[PDB]
Parts: sequence; C-alpha cells; structure tokens
Amino acid sequence: GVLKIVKVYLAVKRRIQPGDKMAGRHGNKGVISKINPIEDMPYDENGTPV
Amino acid sequence: TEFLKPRLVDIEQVSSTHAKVTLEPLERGFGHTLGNALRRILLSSMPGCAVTEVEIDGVLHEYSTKEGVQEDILEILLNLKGLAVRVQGKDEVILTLNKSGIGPVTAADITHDGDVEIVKPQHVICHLTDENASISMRIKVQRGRGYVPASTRIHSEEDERPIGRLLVDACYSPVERIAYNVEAARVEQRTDLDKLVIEMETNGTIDPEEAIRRAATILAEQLEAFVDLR
Repeated sequence: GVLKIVKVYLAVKRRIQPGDKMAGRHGNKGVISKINPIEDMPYDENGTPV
Repeated sequence: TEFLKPRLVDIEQVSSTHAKVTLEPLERGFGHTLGNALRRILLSSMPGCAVTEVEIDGVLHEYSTKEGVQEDILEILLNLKGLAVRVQGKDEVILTLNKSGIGPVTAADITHDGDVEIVKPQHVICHLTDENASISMRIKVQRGRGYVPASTRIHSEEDERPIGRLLVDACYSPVERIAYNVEAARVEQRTDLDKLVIEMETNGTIDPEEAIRRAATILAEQLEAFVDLR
C-alpha cells in the first residue's frame, strides 16, 4: 500500500539550565536552581571564584 | 576636616597578560569601599572584540567533516572562539585565511590588515594531514560587551541568511581575574592612611590604566542619580 518514504534527521544543541538534574558517584543528586553571575560567587584570597 | 584623595601612583607590568596597579593615599575604611566596587565593575562591564560568524567553502553545517583536515568542524569553531584580536578604528571587520600544504594552521596565517592586530600569533586553529589539502575561510569580528549566545541574536534579525554561514557564541569581556589588597601607606605626617593594590589578569586586548579609568567613570556616572536627588 505504501509508495515511498522520506526520512529527515535533525540535530539540536542543549545548554544547561534551571531544572536539569545533576549527580555524583556517591548517591548525591539534585536539581539546579539558579545560574548566577561570576562576580556574585564566593572567591578565595587569590581572586579565583568557585 | 576634609578627606585626602587617592592618586594612581604606579603600574608594574609583570607580563603581557598580568599587571599590578596602586592607588594611594586613602582614608580609613576606603580600601574596601573602593576595592569591591572596582572589582565588581571590572569583571562585568569591560568592552572587547570577538568572533561572531564563519564561512568555509564547501561546508554546509558544523556537523560535517572536511577531507584532509583532522578536526571536525565543531572543534575548529571552538578553537576560533578563543582568538584574541584588537581592532583600532571600526566596530566590525572581516578577515581571511588561506592555507595549503601539510602542517598546523595557526593565527599567524590570517592575512595582514592595517588596523587589526593579533596578540597571540601561535594560537592553533587546525591541522592539515594531506599534501593536496587546502583551507580557505572568512571570519567576522565585532565589538561589544557581555556574553551573547548565538541562539539570542539569531532572533535579533529574521531575514534570510545563506546556507553555510555558521554562528559562534560571543564572549566579549577581556578581563578574567581580579584580586586586591589594602596595605598600610607610608606618609610622613600621619599613620592612619592606607594604599590599595589591584592585580589584573587579561587576554591582552586592553590596557590596565584605561580599564581602571573606564571603571571609575562608570561608577561616577552611576552616582549622579543620588548626588542630585529628585
């Protein structure tokens, strides 16, 4: 019954955002709540933020 | 009773990317009030130049390969968005690159221009592993401040652009590390004055003194909503 078929492949990029789930290898898991500016972050005595 | 005022005593250049400045004399409790304001300004608002679009010929999207070149095209775009360039008189410029042979393709192979300069001429762009291989591209560079991802300005203007112009994300800010210190100043009459030392790490493409002038200017212009109220 079918005469022909056409198939299309899309590609998408996904950047991380509030709501995405994250985890480590020790059972600690959680959701991202905020992306906050570079100069609001705690920093050490040498200027390097976390 | 009136306050003393700080002055831009000395600037020491430890490297082409790292420097130290000193402001003195300051009253008691003004090393922190100025230190943190200037660190918060210098880290978010300085202007600079960045790569915004690429065209390679015989290339339709960034998920392809090219014969004779051993990087995918995504890796070439990622190597290009880390290119530090300084532009003298315009707010936009277009460069070209043409290379042929075997070996690495670096930033010293972009064609010479009058009022554009490249602070790191050994930044690696790609490799050519074939003798009959050649690459040719034309790169668009712009000026701005902040961080603008490509998925935001592709919504700025909506008209048709040809298939084959690949968008890159723009990180415009040239300052990457700021630290500061408050030490005891040495003035012969009083001992309740301090000096403020600022350590700066950049990618080239900006002067430390001019950067401090821009930061102080932005702060002084923002205070005018209070200095004259209603």
